[PDB]
Amino acid sequence: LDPQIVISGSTAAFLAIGRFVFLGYQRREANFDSNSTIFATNDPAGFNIIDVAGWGALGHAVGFAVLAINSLQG
Amino acid sequence: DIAGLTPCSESKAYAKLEKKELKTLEKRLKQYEADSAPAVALKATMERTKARFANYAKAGLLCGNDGLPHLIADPGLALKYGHAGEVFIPTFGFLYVAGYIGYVGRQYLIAVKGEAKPTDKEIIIDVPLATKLAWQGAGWPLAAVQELQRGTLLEKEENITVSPR
Amino acid sequence: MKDFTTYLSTAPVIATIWFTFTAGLLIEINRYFPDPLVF
Amino acid sequence: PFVPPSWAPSVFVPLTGLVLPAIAMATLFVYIEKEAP
Amino acid sequence: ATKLFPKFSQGLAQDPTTRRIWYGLAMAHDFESHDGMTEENLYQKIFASHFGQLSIIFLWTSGNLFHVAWQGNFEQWVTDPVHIRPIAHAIWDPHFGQPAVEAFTRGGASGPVNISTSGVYQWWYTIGMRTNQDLYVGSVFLALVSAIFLFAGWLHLQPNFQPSLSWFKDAESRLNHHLSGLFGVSSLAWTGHLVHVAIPESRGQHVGWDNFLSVLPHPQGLTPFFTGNWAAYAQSPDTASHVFGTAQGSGQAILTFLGGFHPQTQSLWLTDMAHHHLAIAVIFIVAGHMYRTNFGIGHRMQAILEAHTPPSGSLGAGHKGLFDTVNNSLHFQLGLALASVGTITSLVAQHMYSLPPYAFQAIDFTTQAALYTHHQYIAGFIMCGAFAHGAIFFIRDYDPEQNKGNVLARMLDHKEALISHLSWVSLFLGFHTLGLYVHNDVMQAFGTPEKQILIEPVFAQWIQAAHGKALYGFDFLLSSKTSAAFANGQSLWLPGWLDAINNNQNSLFLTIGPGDFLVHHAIALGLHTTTLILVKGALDARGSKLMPDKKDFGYSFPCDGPGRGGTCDISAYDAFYLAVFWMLNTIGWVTFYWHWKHLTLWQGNVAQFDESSTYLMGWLRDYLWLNSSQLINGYNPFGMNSLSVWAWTFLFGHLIYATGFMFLISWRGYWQELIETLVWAHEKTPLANLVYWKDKPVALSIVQARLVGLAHFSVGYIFTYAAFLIASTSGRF
Amino acid sequence: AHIVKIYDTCIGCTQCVRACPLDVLEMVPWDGCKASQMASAPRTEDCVGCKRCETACPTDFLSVRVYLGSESTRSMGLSY
Amino acid sequence: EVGPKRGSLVKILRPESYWFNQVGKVVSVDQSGVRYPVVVRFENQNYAGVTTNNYALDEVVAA
Amino acid sequence: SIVIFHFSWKMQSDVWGTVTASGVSHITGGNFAQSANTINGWLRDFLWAQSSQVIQSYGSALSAYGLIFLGAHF
Ligand code: CLA
Ligand code: CLA
Ligand code: CLA
Ligand code: CLA
Ligand code: CLA
Ligand code: CLA
Ligand code: CLA
Ligand code: CLA
Ligand SMILES: CC1=C(/C=C/C(C)=C/C=C\C(C)=C\C=C\C=C(C)\C=C\C=C(C)\C=C\C2=C(C)CCCC2(C)C)C(C)(C)CCC1
Ligand code: SF4
Ligand SMILES: [Ca+2]
Repeated sequence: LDPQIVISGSTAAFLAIGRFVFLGYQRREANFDSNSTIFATNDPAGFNIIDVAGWGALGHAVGFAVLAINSLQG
Repeated sequence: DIAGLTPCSESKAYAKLEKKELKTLEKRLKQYEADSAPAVALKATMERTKARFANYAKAGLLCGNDGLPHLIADPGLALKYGHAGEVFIPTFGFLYVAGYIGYVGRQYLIAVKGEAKPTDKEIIIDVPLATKLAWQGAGWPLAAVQELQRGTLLEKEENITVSPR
Repeated sequence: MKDFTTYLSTAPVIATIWFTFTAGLLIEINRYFPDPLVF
Repeated sequence: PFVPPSWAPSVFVPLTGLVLPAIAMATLFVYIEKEAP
Repeated sequence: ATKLFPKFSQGLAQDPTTRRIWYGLAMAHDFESHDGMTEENLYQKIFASHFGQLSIIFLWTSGNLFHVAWQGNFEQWVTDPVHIRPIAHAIWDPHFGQPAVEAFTRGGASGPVNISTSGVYQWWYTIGMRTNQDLYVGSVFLALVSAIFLFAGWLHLQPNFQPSLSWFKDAESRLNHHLSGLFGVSSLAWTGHLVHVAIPESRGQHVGWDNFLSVLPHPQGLTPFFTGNWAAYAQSPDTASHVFGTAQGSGQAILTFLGGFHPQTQSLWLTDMAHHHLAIAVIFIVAGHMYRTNFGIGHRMQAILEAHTPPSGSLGAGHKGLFDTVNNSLHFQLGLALASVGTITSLVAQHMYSLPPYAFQAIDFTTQAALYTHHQYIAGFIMCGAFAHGAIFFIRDYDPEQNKGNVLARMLDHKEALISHLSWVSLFLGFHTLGLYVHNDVMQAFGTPEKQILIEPVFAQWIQAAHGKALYGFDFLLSSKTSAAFANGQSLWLPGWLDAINNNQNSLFLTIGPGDFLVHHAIALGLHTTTLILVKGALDARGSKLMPDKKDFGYSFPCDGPGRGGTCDISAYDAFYLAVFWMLNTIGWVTFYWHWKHLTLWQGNVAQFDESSTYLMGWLRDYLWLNSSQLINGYNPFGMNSLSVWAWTFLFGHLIYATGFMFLISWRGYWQELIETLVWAHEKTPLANLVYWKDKPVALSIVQARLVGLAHFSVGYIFTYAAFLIASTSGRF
Repeated sequence: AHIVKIYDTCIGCTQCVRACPLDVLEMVPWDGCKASQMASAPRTEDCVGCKRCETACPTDFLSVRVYLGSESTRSMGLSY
Repeated sequence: EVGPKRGSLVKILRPESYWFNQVGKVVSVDQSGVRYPVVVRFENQNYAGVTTNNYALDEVVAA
Repeated sequence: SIVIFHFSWKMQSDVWGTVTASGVSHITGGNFAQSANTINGWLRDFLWAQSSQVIQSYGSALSAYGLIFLGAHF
């Protein structure tokens, strides 16, 4: 199994479901969840660097899990 | 069979234990005469031992590696392998007698509670009322279930004293 | 006799008679049914 | 190395058992009975 | 007049009696009760105390390492860890005569030394220590770390370094950093040590600070990790003929899940432990990103708590307001922490004896007995502390107006039902366990052992059969070969696990019978009764029908006087006091059971335990009387041996216990009158009245008496059992 | 010194004052009970904390309460 | 005339009282402006051996 | 209790015993003049050694004593 294809696909897929699917739900839950730093971005949907890092972390973890499971040959 | 145990009717340690008990009893019996009271008492004890071992092996009890019987407490195993007489039937028997005594005492307390001096009826037992309730307590599960369905078995929250929290 | 029956109806006398009856019943049961371990 | 000498227990055990407890006991006892101004 | 000590209480300082010293010593850590105490200062004092405790722990660890490297025989014990006894430290006692010097001279030493029972030798040998130089370096490093912690504790109290009150209440940040950093990064670092040092050292390759930067832990060198082919790391593991410490039969794998135990050391595989630490490190690191701190994403514990109320109204207001009543109450947090710590400690004791993690630890019987007993007693004390702090929370930090209708208020709403049901469970367990034991005792006394009641523990045996044990014959789950649960682990970990659980020579799920069933019921009785006393004392701490205003008297006070029939031991402190005895009794039963079962297993006769554990006479004669013959023979008119110290400790603990009985039975008044007579005698004696006291002599207070008696009781109990356990296990093996 | 407090439920029965063995309590005029008297504690510096007054109080709950405070020579009842 | 009738049965609502949520017979109601004019006598005594107490107008509910 | 313990040990050690040919043998062998000066001697030779009869009495005519020996500890 190609690691580059799996990692790239997993990261891009979870970033896509985070930007176009679960963005509104996450924003609505974060608002009701209620010294800090405001991360302003030019994204029209407010997809800042923090959300990118979180979704990319989830995508990389899932991609590496898939690669490991396929590496075990089971 | 169950939990690696063998029936007492086919256990070697069980028979060896019975032979050990009969051997020590016979050894103690050899020091007396034949028509004396201690000899008759020892022979009676030996007969009791033989009957006890025969009855335990006849009941189908499960013995361990020590030659002693074991009880089956699981309702499924007891009702599936013929061991309901160990712990199931005596459990329901105790439940009947326990609820019997509890219901008789509860009925006596509730009956003497509405009288002028209940403390006198508590230290000095009213034998006629207690005897009547003792004889009437045979239908305790039926009366208790009927009391529970009517809502009269329990007392309300507002009528019970509690701490100031 | 009323006072004597009232004295016999007290808690210790009733407890003594009841426990004697229960103990006697259990002893006689084990006497006529030696070594009952199961049903 | 960090290895202590052979005579180290013969000097540290009597110290920790008689020198240090006596000084500590005397100092603490004097401190407890100190009267406030 | 007013003395300088104590400085935190002017009322105690004005006390002109001996009660001032005792009370000042017993209330020094009660920071909330000092003079002029605020919340910020309170938290700062606790922060400094935490640093001081950490420094003490690290210095103690460094001292152990230093003594093992100096007076121990670690360099010789690693070559023969089966026939060589470990050495704790040397003995320099001028009171020892010639027989004591030659009696304690053992273990290949040149003088009198103590044989260790702590098991640090096996642990250090398993993690990678081989020479005394390693222990010396570790001791120096830990001493310097302890010094840094002490300096940090002093530095954080000075101005420009004291944390603010809001900093101490940052629950989200603190919990995220502890889950990701203190738990995940620490576990990841331990995985790195196991893969880089422990695993290569166990295969005969010395890897240290001088050569770890040039030695590869795996022949592929980090390539399978980056390429996602992690399955290559489990290739070529240690074979069944591997010798610990050498390269004979050693594999090249670093992360496996073979399961079971090592065939020689009878301990867990190092590769499996490293893999375990890596997996839990990944889980803890991921869990460290759950709460919102400063980047928008995350959660708020208050929102999760307030959003957990059932619609049916079964829990009332649910968990509303729980965030404020916990974050603002230090006793609640301490009680939760102590409860979790005690449970984890018990978990550690059970998992370490059943699943030995250190090499050549199962063969050391004394180490197993001492470690299990030590952890179980510590866990019992910690649990009692958790419940005590819960009672302290109810009296000092509970606010009914803020906690209105939530689960916390509903606990006090139906506390009578809880105490009543706990009483019923304890009564049922006590009556039945005692009745079955007395019945079995009478049957054994009358010569009819077949008439005793022996209930087979079918539930626990069924669980064991589910785990893979085929001795009972249930043949299901991991016991049946045609089950999916069995066939799904045959390629990962089930072979080694089944081979280790089916072996009756280890402590992995031992065979149980009627004696185990009965002693387990006794354990349940002890747990339920201890819980009953603690729970009742915590719920009745704010008041009951006898004392409707107990919350206004504090957590600890003597009584309410002899009025209302008597109010002896009415405070929550007294409930904890009575619960300590039940905790000691419960741990005594569990440790007695553990020691007897393992003694009969190590002696090769488990039938002795199986046949004598059903009647109390067997426990008193075959366990307490049979195993103390060598202990009490340590010193006699015919001479003495190395076991005389344990005999002296045995009698020492008995004396301390009996001394505690004095403070427990006799009460203050008699002693105060006696003291008054002694005061008159000293005041009217010539050549001696010139030396007058600075503190007026008075009898110990009621609370102080209870604490002193409890302390003597616990110390004597602990020392007596520890001496008997170590002496019996060491003499027998 | 110990803290002695009198609550408004005092019926002015004067039993707590008679039971006090060190002359701490007394009776003052009042308008909240039929007896028109109320217990007072103006000499708490001599109270030892025997709680005899609490035993002698007949109200439910008690009207006089004793809270153990700072111990001194008079509070510990020492003759030396 | 204010308060419960003499000889009636009332429930105690005072939480710190020993007879909280218990029935007691009314003895006498004081006609002055005292805080606790109702006198309630109970068959069961408290821990101090007392069977009578004084309660306020709102501290007792008819039951 | 200490009085009766001293009486029992002294009588069983230096007074009571069988009569053999040219010599008198006591129950415990006269160990009171050598083992009663220590607490360990009292606990081992008088309490641990002499309690063997009451703990193994089960199955004989003295078994009741053993039962009471346990009951009294309760
Ligand atoms: C007090 C707690 C308690 C405990 C710890 C157990 C424990 C056990 N029971 Mg059980 N049981 C209990 C109360 C309890 N029982 C009560 C109060 C009743 C009366 C209703 C029953 C009636 C009962 C029956 C009829 C059976 C068991 C059985 C079992 C054993 C396996 C089934 C199981 O774990 O699921 C829990 C048990 C139940 C929820 C009861 C229903 C039975 C389930 C559905 C299992 C049946 C499937 C099959 C027969 C399992 C056998 C597989 C293989 C060995 C052939 C197990 C050791 C089974 C057994 O081993 O047969 C000998 C069995 O058939 N029990
Ligand atoms: C009318 C008699 C009666 C009844 C119906 C109950 C019922 C109950 N008791 Mg109780 N109890 C009783 C008498 C009674 N008790 C007496 C006399 C005592 C003093 C020894 C106690 C002491 C007691 C304690 C300490 C506890 C209970 C508890 C309980 C509850 C749990 C069940 C249980 O079996 O506990 C156990 C029952 C006992 C230990 C005592 C049983 C004594 C006998 C068998 C009862 C009848 C005796 C009486 C002389 C006969 C009436 C004579 C009359 C016909 C002339 C239950 C509702 C538990 C609880 O708090 O509730 C959850 C609990 O902890 N009881
Ligand atoms: C907490 C850890 C600890 C413990 C329990 C012990 C225990 C012991 N040590 Mg050891 N020691 C330790 C740490 C420790 N040491 C360290 C880290 C060093 C390296 C500096 C040494 C160096 C050392 C030597 C050279 C010797 C001992 C010896 C001994 C034994 C004699 C008694 C004694 O105290 O001697 C003295 C102990 C010391 C000099 C260490 C004290 C230095 C630390 C930094 C002070 C700690 C302060 C403390 C925490 C404050 C509270 C304590 C108290 C005031 C309440 C005794 C069994 C002697 C021996 O072998 O007997 C046969 C001996 O010769 N120790
Ligand atoms: C914890 C540390 C500790 C240490 C290091 C010692 C050391 C010693 N003890 Mg001691 N002891 C201790 C604790 C200690 N004890 C405790 C806690 C108790 C109470 C249970 C006792 C009760 C005790 C008794 C009853 C006796 C000893 C005796 C002795 C001496 C053994 C005699 C011998 O064979 O050598 C040879 C003896 C000598 C070479 C003579 C040395 C003279 C002294 C000891 C040194 C010089 C005095 C010094 C200048 C002053 C130091 C005080 C200082 C704190 C200011 C020895 C030097 C015996 C003794 O005193 O000898 C007569 C003895 O009778 N001890
Ligand atoms: C990643 C950053 C980080 C790290 C590493 C730490 C680390 C630590 N903090 Mg800290 N903290 C942080 C961030 C961090 N904090 C932040 C950002 C805040 C502000 C919001 C705080 C606020 C804070 C406070 C208020 C306190 C601490 C405290 C502590 C110490 C806890 C002491 C302890 O329990 O031992 C270490 C605990 C563990 C290693 C976890 C053990 C897990 C279980 C219990 C054991 C299982 C392991 C294994 C099986 C056992 C090994 C066996 C064998 C080897 C013996 C600890 C050293 C306390 C302190 O200051 O002490 C001085 C404390 O009071 N911190
Ligand atoms: C993380 C653990 C922890 C922490 C931080 C605390 C913290 C606190 N506890 Mg606590 N507690 C704990 C665990 C803990 N506890 C445990 C495990 C128990 C069960 C044993 C208790 C039971 C407990 C009670 C009952 C009470 C407290 C109280 C207190 C508070 C102040 C009292 C104090 O500590 O003064 C200083 C502590 C002492 C001076 C200890 C007393 C001396 C002991 C008995 C030493 C004896 C050992 C002996 C000498 C061993 C040597 C033997 C050898 C020579 C042979 C304080 C906030 C008190 C309180 O809240 O005030 C109202 C209170 O009453 N605790
Ligand atoms: C061997 C000593 C001993 C024994 C037997 C007990 C027993 C008991 N304790 Mg206790 N405890 C002890 C020591 C002991 N404690 C000590 C030293 C302390 C520290 C002060 C405590 C502190 C303590 C507290 C704080 C509490 C208990 C509680 C209990 C009860 C728990 C319920 C139970 O298990 O039901 C089983 C019942 C029994 C074991 C009673 C024995 C049955 C007898 C032998 C049968 C009667 C014999 C025969 C029929 C008649 C003979 C009498 C004759 C004169 C005619 C129980 C009766 C808890 C409680 O009250 O529960 C509600 C409670 O809260 N204990
Ligand atoms: C084994 C436990 C124990 C012990 C040691 C004591 C000890 C004592 N009791 Mg006591 N008592 C006990 C149990 C015990 N009792 C119990 C359970 C109760 C409840 C019923 C009582 C009730 C009681 C009463 C009512 C009275 C006493 C009195 C006394 C004192 C009598 C004076 C004496 O004997 O001279 C000598 C002292 C001893 C023998 C105690 C041991 C001293 C050791 C052996 C010396 C060791 C010294 C050592 C070197 C110290 C160094 C320390 C080192 C760490 C630095 C004495 C201290 C009486 C009293 O007040 O005094 C007249 C008194 O009237 N007791
Ligand atoms: C008083 C108080 C308190 C409390 C305390 C406590 C609460 C204690 C306790 C206790 C405890 C100490 C507990 C514990 C517990 C545990 C649990 C609850 C568990 C569990 C389990 C499970 C769930 C499991 C499962 C399983 C199995 C079965 C096996 C295999 C695996 C698995 C997972 C599957 C506080 C302080 C808070 C405050 C307030 C007051
Ligand atoms: S005893 Fe109570 S009610 Fe009577 S006068 Fe004193 S404080 Fe008031
Ligand atoms: Ca090395």
